[PDB]
Amino acid sequence: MILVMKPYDSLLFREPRPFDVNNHVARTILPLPQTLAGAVRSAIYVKYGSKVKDLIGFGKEEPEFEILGHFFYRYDGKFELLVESPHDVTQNLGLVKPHRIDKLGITILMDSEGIKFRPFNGFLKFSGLIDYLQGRIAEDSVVERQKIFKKERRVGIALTKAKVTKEEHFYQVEMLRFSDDCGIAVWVEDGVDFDDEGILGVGGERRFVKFEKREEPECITNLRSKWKKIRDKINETGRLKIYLATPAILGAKGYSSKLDYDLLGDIGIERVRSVNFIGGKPVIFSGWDFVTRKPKPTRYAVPAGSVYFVEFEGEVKLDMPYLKLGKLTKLGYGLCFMGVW
Amino acid sequence: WLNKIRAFFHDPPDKSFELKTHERRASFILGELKPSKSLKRIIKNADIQASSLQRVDLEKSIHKKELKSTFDRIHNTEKYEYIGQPIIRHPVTGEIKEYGTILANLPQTQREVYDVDDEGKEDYEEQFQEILSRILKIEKKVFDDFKNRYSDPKDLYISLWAFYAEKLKEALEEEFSASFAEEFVNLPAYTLSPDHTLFDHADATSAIFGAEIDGKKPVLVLFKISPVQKFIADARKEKDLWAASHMLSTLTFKAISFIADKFGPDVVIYPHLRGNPFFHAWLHSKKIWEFSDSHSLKIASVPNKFLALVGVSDEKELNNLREGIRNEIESFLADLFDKLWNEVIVGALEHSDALKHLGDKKEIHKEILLKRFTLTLSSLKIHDVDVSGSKEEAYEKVKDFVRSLGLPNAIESKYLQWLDMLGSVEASNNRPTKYDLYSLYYEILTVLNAIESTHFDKPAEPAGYKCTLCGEHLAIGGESREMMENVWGKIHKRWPSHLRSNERLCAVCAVKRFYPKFIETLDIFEGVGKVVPDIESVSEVAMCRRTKHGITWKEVYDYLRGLKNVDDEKLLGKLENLKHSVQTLINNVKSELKSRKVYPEEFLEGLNRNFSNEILYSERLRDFNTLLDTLGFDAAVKNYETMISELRERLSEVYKMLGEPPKYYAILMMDGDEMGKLLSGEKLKTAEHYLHSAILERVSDALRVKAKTVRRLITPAAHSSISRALKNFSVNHVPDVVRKGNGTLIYSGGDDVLVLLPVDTAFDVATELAMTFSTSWNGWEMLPGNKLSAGLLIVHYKHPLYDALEKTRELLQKAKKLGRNAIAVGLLKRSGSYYESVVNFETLEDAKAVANLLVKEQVSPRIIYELLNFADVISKEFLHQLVKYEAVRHSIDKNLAEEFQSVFARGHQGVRVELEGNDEEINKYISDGANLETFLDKYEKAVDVIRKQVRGFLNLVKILYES
Repeated sequence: MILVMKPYDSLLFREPRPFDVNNHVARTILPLPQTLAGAVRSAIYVKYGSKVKDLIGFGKEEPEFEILGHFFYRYDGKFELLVESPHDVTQNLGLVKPHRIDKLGITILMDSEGIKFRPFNGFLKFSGLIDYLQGRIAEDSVVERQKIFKKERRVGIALTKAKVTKEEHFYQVEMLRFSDDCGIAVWVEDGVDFDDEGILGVGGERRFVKFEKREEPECITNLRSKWKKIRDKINETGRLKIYLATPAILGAKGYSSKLDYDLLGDIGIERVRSVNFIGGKPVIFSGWDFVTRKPKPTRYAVPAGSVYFVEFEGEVKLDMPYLKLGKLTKLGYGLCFMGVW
Repeated sequence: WLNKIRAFFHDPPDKSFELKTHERRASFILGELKPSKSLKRIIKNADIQASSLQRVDLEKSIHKKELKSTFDRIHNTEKYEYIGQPIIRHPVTGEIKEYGTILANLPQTQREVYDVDDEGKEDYEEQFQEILSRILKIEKKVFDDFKNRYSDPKDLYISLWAFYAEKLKEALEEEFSASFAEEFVNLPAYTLSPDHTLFDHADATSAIFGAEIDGKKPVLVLFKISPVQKFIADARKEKDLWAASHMLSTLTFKAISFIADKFGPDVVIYPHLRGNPFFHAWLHSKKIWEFSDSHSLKIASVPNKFLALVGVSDEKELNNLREGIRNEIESFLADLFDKLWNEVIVGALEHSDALKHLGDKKEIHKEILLKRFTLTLSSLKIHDVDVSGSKEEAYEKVKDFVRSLGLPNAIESKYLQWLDMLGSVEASNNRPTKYDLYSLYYEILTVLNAIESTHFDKPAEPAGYKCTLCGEHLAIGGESREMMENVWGKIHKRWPSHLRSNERLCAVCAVKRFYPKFIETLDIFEGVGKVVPDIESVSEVAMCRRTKHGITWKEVYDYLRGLKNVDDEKLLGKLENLKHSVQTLINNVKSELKSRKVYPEEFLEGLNRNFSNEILYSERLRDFNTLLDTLGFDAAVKNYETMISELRERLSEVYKMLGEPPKYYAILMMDGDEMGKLLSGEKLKTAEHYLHSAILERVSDALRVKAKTVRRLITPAAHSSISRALKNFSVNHVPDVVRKGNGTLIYSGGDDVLVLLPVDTAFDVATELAMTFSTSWNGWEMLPGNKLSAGLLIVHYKHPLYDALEKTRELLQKAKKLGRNAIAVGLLKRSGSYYESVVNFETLEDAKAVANLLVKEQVSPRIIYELLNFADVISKEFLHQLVKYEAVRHSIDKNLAEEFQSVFARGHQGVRVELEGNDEEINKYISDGANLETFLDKYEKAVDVIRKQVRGFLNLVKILYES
């Protein structure tokens, strides 16, 4: 099931910069999964009181009910779902694959049209996700970032008693102005009890939305149906591609980008020949624990859209077109589709 | 080291004078250290392979005779064919420089050919002999002095490598003339292909021999430390910026120095270590030379990445090198952390429960600091290619090796063309060599390095309170609010001159902040001189702008601080009044501050010269509380109220003459225009621009045709030449140019420049540097002769440093994206208006002309607003007539209206538009030149481009007209 969350106005998922008296500026980033997870958990917990403390996982860092991930969406004539653009797509909408030249002992990941390329910023339609997993990126399956939302800026000032500007009472913030008929959508595991309609306050500065529960669309069911074909193709080729739809915390004790083969062994892969990780800058993030009313430990996460190219010996045994990764999985982290490269 | 010395001196310095006795002259110069037969053979092979891309010039096509272009005309006309006198071509632009002084001092003769059996040439021969003998004597003297000075082979080799050229130049200045020495120290290594000096080829040969010695396979190594931009971005005062830049420079220099010590200073291609101030400092610390430039050591010169070519035996050596680099850097950072911990953390704090509670958290903080940075060492092993057999067979084998890798079409095609041109030489010794693929080996390395920079591998930390500067690292005590608050208040009280009470720092920020107090105690910089600069606030730079009388406010504030005298005496009594008011206010504040003894007494004592320049601003002196806050000490005094009134009245007279202290300044960041493209060979010209003079005439038609089309690639000697040119631009020219503009240089590493300037002289300096980066021959000194992209921001002294740096970086990136070879000027007032425009460097002159027209009141400053209103309804068909009419209507007529219209037309022509779609084609034509008018005529939109071009050109005209 999904939760269509049309925002009333701009929202602010603040960056971890402190809001000091002198440091009175703020900037918004793309919404992290943990914020939406916390919002949904609070919405369920408050309505049903303390009797659902175990389900909400009160105090604990993880709940019991499952949240898969969050995609963006819009209503361009139809309810369209969009995900982050993978880092392996060039501006010319051309895929990028490794071309390891064993003669020189290198593993260059150069594209098919040169050894230099820059990732295509934007979003990939969920309808085209199957084609991308099959390495057949179309031309009308992607849209840029500015067509969905544009960042806006605001100022604020706290007045003194009568009419003058109070000392140390000036601030400036920056928020996300979603375009018309373009909001967020949280993907929740089926079976979790939730109210149908209402409102929910997400993010800082006390901003709300108009959340509405909806069943899964046709795109996800189509992907699930074709997953078996994708899986047998991957088994035949021996070259499996992993694409990340949400940030992941794949690091072991001490966060790191080294994809440990132990997680890969659980999917049926026996021997991992090689791993080629292409990503971007790490994401540093820490939340605000309500129970202790204190900031959470900082965590570094692989940015969304990173691609892992793996050549393997064995068979993939998953019956689902996606696989969870890392820790804090229930919050919606580490959602990764698998395709053929 | 002796083998290294022999390899370096494998050729005589005057090799271009008389090639007949080159080996004998070199042996005589070397003396007792002359190489043996096997060493001579090895060095000969290395020199053959060094710049082989042009060392295969054995084209004996003219009458089946080998060509020669040495300074001597006695060469036999049968075997040899004379072509002319040697010259020099720029390694990139191919700019030709003559040899007038040396030819003038040369034996004056009229016979163009002076064959061994000719006439009227005995006197010429005698003059040549005496000139050569004197030059050889000078070279022998210099080398013998160097040999006597040092005993250890390693130290002697290093000192020679550092200073032989300069010592020889100094000795030969008195030989004939200073011009004679200047022209002599730049003799090309080979007259046929004079794209570099002899010394660059000698260094390349030494490096290649060092790599190849003892059978060690060569391998390229590229080392890069990331992240960078974020580290500089987070700062508050100019001292923090300088400290961050210096920290990064020293961190890179640690690894560079380790590599140089392990093998040799010549193994590093870029940056050119020769003459770098940090290199001189290391030499002084090595007890080899007494050179120590304190002023130069202030600037951060070492860039953040370095390339080297080293010989190894196995991958275990590579792992050991990685371990050594990591250990050196981590040990340096660890000792800095220990110094901060013992000096600061345990200093202000005591045995109180805060220290006991902290306890083991010191280990976590240290680990956080050490793991903060990422070091990448990407190594590409050289692959020897079998060139045995016939020359055609060897060329075919190397071509097969090139094609076997599998690469995009363009790269394979260009490298195959280069290989075919190289093999086109008709000889039995035209067998190719491995280094002919050098240009490939480097490029493939670079891309690889980028990938190896993605992985982070950061540690884990517990929950707590973050740091106000970064906001992502746990501060020193963050588990509970109270401990954080009290310890940071205590440390602020101990050292009020470094941080305020409302400040909590992580380990990284604390180290960065206290770096100025540790740098002078570091083993590298001790005994060198002043390291830290004097400017502590950017308001000083803002006040550094020239006033109407010429006495800039920096001098006025300097007298108040008691640091410098004042030349003018028109308002000397005002200076005494301000000094008395400052001394009385400081003394009164000292009585109150010392009454509670909150701030340290040392800060109060130094407040006589440590008074902030913000006190010079009249608005800051509105009230006693405002003055107390501006001084820095927290407010949380009727007599002081009267004192503020007296000071305000006293400063009123001063502000009435020299004006208010300016509160605006410019930040300028300039970057190279994608040097990777030129290094790969995508920007180089055809090989014809790199021959001697006209050798293509005296060669086969096929070779001439091949050299006419195939673009020249890059040899290690050419790369070293380019690196030395970049060093010459960055060290020997930028600081002087900035000092001319009365600015401040923060970090000048390679092709990256960062400066803070007064608004009065910025657009001039930004122009001048763009010229220096485009010159190919500044006299006898080389220069890069390339393009660069600039980003300039004009801001008042109130905005935060982090936001200003981020905005300037964004402006530079936008200028780069729009098509490069431009500058993105941008003005942001205190109100919030941000007027930005991307223009070529020449358009700054058009804006200057229009601004000078406006300031002289020859044209009323009201046409600007009407034109801005009419821009949105302006097309090509109307604009010229509308502008002419408006200039006629709103000026004093005469030729001023026509001149203004023409200058406006040129300025509007020179603007980079940012449309949607195919902006790459239009912007490239805009930066091209006259093709912009023709292409825009056939352009699809052809209207919106004009609408934005005029609006941009008016915007920076408005900016310049302000000053």
